[PDB]
Amino acid sequence: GSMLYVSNLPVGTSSSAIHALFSAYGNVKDIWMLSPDNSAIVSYESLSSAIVARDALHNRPVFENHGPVQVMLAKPS
Amino acid sequence: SGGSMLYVSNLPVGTSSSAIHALFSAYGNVKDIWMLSPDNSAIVSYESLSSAIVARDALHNRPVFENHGPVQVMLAKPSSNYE
Repeated sequence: GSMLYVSNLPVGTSSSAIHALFSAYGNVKDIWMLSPDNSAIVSYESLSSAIVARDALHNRPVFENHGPVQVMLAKPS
Repeated sequence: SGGSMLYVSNLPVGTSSSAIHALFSAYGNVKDIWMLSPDNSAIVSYESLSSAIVARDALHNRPVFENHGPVQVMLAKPSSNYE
């Protein structure tokens, strides 16, 4: 699989909202939210999905009233 | 599925994943490590919540590396699973 760290979300963003956003690019297996819900760890089934989602969403303001979201690839070891 | 995630930030520049395992293995069985290079951050997983809490308490806001300011460790909430 692959994994992403997503930050600069609006405070209070729901895991459901993250799932909907990231499900367009792959099969989301798990989401961990970080308090106060302005960042999240997103796990995908396929290696390719994190790369495609990052290309789609990184540095874009996908939420109203808020700046661009940051999407970082989590490099496994 | 399941398990606890720590988001670790303000690592010294050039900190490797092997160094991170060494540091976090003091508090339990590290399950996985991901590096957020080129940023000085990482993600550390433990299967046990109590290991993650103890690690977070021991390391958050602690200058654990020489000649470097305090490392940050944030425990994520329990995950949602979609499988």
